[PDB]
Amino acid sequence: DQENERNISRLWRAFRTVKEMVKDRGYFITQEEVELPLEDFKAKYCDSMGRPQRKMMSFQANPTEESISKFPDMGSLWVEFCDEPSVGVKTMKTFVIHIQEKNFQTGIFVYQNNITPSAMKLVPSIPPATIETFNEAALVVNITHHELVPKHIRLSSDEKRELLKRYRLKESQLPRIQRADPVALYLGLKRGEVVKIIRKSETSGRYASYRICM
Amino acid sequence: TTFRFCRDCNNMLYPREDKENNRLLFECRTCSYVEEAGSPLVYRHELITNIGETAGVVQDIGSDPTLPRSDRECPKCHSRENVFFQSQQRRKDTSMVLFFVCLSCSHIFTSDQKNK
Amino acid sequence: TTFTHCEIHPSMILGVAASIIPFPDHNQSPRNTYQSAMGKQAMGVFLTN
Amino acid sequence: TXPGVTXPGV
Amino acid sequence: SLMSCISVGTDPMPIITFLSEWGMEPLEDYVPHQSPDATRVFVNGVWHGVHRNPARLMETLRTLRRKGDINPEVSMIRDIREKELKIFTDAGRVYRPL
Amino acid sequence: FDMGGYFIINGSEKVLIAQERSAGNIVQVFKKAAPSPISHVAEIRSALEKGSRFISTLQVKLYGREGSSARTIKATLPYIKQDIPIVIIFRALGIIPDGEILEHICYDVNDWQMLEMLKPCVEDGFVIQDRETALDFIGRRGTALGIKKEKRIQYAKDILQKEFLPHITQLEGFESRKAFFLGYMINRLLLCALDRKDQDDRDHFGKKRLDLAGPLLAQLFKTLFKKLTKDIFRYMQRTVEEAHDFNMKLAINAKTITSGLKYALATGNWGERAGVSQVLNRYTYSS
Amino acid sequence: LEPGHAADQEQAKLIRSAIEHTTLKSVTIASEIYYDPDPRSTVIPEDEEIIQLHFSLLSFDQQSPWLLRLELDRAAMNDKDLTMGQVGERIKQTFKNDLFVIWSEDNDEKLIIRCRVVRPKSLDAETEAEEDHMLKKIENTMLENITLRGVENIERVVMMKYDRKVPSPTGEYVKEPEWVLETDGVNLSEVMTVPGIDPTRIYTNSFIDIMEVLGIE
Amino acid sequence: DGPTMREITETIAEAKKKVLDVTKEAQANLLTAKHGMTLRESFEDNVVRFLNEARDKAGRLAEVNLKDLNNVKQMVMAGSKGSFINIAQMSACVGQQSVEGKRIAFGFVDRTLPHFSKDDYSPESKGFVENSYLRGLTPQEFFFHAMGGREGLIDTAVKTAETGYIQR
Amino acid sequence: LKEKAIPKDQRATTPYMTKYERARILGTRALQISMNAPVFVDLEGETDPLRIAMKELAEKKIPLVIRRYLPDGSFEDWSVEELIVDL
DNA sequence: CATTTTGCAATTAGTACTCTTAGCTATGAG
RNA sequence: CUAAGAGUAC
DNA sequence: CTCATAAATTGCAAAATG
Ligand SMILES: [Zn+2]
Ligand SMILES: [Zn+2]
Repeated sequence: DQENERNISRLWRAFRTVKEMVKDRGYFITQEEVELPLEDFKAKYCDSMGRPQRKMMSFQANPTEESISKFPDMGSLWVEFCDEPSVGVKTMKTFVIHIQEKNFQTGIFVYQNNITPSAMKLVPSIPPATIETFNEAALVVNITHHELVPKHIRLSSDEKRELLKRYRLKESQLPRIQRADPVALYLGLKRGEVVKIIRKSETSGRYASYRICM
Repeated sequence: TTFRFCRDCNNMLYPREDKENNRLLFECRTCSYVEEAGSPLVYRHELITNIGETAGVVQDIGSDPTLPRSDRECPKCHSRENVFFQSQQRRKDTSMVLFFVCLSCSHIFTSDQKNK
Repeated sequence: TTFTHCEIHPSMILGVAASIIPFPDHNQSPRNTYQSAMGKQAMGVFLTN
Repeated sequence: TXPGVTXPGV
Repeated sequence: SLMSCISVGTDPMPIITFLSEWGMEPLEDYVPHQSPDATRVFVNGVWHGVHRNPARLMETLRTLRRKGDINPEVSMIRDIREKELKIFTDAGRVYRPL
Repeated sequence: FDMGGYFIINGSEKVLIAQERSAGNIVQVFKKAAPSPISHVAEIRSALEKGSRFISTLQVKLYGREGSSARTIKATLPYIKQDIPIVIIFRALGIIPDGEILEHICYDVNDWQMLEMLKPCVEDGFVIQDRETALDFIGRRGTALGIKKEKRIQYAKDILQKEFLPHITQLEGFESRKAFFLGYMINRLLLCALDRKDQDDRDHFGKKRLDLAGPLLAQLFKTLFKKLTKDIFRYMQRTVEEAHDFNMKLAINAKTITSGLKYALATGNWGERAGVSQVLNRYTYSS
Repeated sequence: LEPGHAADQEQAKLIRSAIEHTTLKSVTIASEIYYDPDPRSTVIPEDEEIIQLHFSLLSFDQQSPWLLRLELDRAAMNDKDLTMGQVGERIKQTFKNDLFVIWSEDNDEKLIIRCRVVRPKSLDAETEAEEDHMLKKIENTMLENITLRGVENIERVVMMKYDRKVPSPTGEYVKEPEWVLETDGVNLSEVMTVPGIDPTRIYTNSFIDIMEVLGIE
Repeated sequence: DGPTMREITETIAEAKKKVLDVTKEAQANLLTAKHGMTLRESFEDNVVRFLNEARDKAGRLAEVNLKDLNNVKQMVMAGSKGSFINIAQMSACVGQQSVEGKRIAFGFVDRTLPHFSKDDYSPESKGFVENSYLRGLTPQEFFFHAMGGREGLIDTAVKTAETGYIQR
Repeated sequence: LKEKAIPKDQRATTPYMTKYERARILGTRALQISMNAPVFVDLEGETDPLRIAMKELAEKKIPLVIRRYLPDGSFEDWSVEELIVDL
């Protein structure tokens, strides 16, 4: 039963990273849920037989007041987890229709191993609903806590306009960040949105850069 | 592995399953020469090879001048003189253990310690 | 003691240009190479005619 | 390609 | 080097005749099973045969080269571990006196 | 004090630098890189001094890595579009039985390791059990593509008589000798592959030959006199077809040899390499 | 390492064994194939004791008579935390019920792995001649396609003792020793997720892996 | 002076004795390979380390012996030219000649020169130059130093070419 | 041009003349002096055009303005008189 | 639905000096 | 004059 | 007799299958 224990430990770490990601995105997530210990997660999200379950592991998050004030165009968010190792067309279709009928603009899908190619094509739903796929294995360790990784803060549309006005920049003259970078996926960047990067420089104490998503 | 060849057409012999006696039986693939198998072993593969480290030893190996001499005890003659050379197995991970050939008895003995 | 031949003289390993160097064994080898390549640029009498 | 920059292919 | 010379090449027929007279087994009827511990004789890279007593052959070849019968530029090599005898007489080889 | 050993071309002292090259008729085995499908390559740069003096690079290559289970040894015969398996060549030369081929390649019955490595070759060539079949297989792979089915055999014979290892012999009836040499090359390749010997050092100075003025002028004059004699033959054919008078002076063109030698010595280019002939350095006696 | 177990040498050894990639090639001394007509008695006497336990502890009428025998290394089982049970379970898991595998105990004088291919109930009049080759094929993949322990692209691991500047509670900076792992080969994504190490402070020479795993910054 | 040369010779002899003992322990198979490398790699590492620290100790003895009026010592102390290694090589010991980061290789079959028997791994047989430039080099050591300097010149040419390309 | 020219009241660049600005000012002014430009400073016997330009810049008597181009194409006009030569 | 495999040439430290050789070969026809 | 080549300096 | 011509990087589109 060692494999079950290591799998449930990895799942707990992935859940912690997912909660941290959602809180970083700007939603209202309490610190207590982030710091949930192993035994509490085992008691709640794992059955008596010892097999963890995912259907009751999916949850919903809502924007906090600060994000609503700063981003008056983003609403509630949904996080889902798949049970079977291979995600089929039917389950992804059920997830996307559930997102559409529940009126969510962003829904993070978390899969075990992979997604069938016939399911990727239907992942981009009708706007403004957006579906983001994340692997549990890739979510075991939160990259943003690395000392190499600096602080990434998404800018609002007003802040981006002010930035481009003050620095006289064009869209392309900013430093680029790919819309496939692990941090860009982490914070849910869409193309055109500029992130502010706070870095602990060694010539000055703090350095602020700005990367535009491409 | 101690392979053998057919004595009828000078070709290879391959193992064959039998049903009446349920025994291994070597047979030819072009003349169907059939005989018994001395051993059940049919294939050997050496991931780590112990033989071949002393290969190339010849009765006049001492005539080679480049081969260095030594006076270590011979545990068949108790004589001093002998020729010594390192392991012939040219693998990069072989140990530098020496080998010795006595010029009187031609008994090859090494300088190992775990084996003894 | 199992020798088969003898060097006529070790100083014969050097070439024509490096046989001019005095005490080449008391020098750093790149200096010997420099002198070997530099004595061909040396000025003297190439032929008596 | 090419070579360089076979073919493709061959 | 000061004493280094380059061979000019000689006809290898006399050396082949010497080898054949001195007991070189012809390569046509060489069956390795009946002569396992045989030393292979190479002349200018052409495998010419095998010998069963390479020590005496090398000794007499050395004597003939040392008495002037064989041109001294001819180089003879006896690799005991590989059990090979290599004779080179062609031009271009660089040798030194000893 | 002047020592000689140099030429005077158009009043300039020209010396022929000793050109270093790899020796001929020596089998050299080299380990190859991991990505390449061949792990070891055994080659000979065969050449006969008393013949056409043409280079045929026979290579014996060991396909498949250490982790690969299908290790087939393939040889690169000249004028052949494919790497023919060695057993096909052995059966073509006249050695059909597996035991005879393995004896011609391996010398120790107790050396079961080499036999185990060699079993893929015989298992590959088991499809052919006849000398005529193997010669027909080679002729089918023959890149000339101008021989009928019945005569491919003969054509293959030519490939196995005058192009395969010229340094051994150019006549017939010596198929056994070339089979022995092929077995020796395969034996060297296996010994290098079985970690029983280190790969040959390319920089070993005993594996190199220095062409001095002798061999250089010899091959240059060989080419130049081939030119002159071809011109003689062309002139003879022209004057016999046109039935004009025949004269020796009108046939030979001494300008051919003279100009060829004078150009190849005046300019460093050795043909029709570079820097073979150089202006003799007269700045100092040691120079 | 994790700050709680920075100086714990045995936990560092545990982590090293957890990430060090291991293959049967580094363990198997040799491989062989034998003809055993019946899977109840073996013609080899030395390993006989093995079966007289396993057959006693335990189907057997549908097994190929060809047996694949692997002889392992005791020193390989010593320097690496590997046992006969672990490798046997690995092989059984990766080959399902199609290969019946037995192994001697660790304390036994010789480490022997014996494998037999199960026979399908349908009669085969041509597979029997070629069965041996099939076994060979299996042996080949069994040497490299599977992994006992560790994560991929990790050829070898070395454990060093570095010495860092830690702000002591009294205020100064102290030279605290630490156990650090250097790894030949880079599998940053798989190594970072391994529990017991510090996920934050992992670093790699290959900045391509850093960029594709951690980010452009 | 005489006592310092005697002490330098004693240091070289002690280092050679330690190398011989390491060679015995390797040849008697009692040597264990360091984790992460083979037996030959560890043996060569230990031999090179011992010879390097031997040359360093001999150079340190020579440098300590050099009086303050010594001109080479004066130049080194001023930092204008020279260093400790130059004093070590000129006065105490030239050291170990290395090719490709390893000791002198067996260009001939299993031996560096036809003046050494096969499989001779002693320091003198593989390029160690125990003689200072004041004392002069033996023929074999002269050749090994020539190989080392050849590697130096080749590396200089290759490095300047590659650095030029990188700079552009 | 009106859109490009940032008004003097809100120039956001350093008020100190840069080494490149000083070098080009000295070069241009020395060139003009060499081509018989009028001198706005009294001369104490100096004859080198470069030192003439230096003496002119010491008391800010050079009738030129720098047009500093921002990366977007906008420019700021800094008169040499109001630039402070500190280096 | 899942792999899979294969064949090679262009471009790659700066300057700076001196000297040597050669420029479609031979044959037809106006 | 051009091109090619060789040797050479740092 | 003289002019005119004989190391290491890259950068993939096929073709085959079950
Ligand atoms: Zn038969
Ligand atoms: Zn004895």
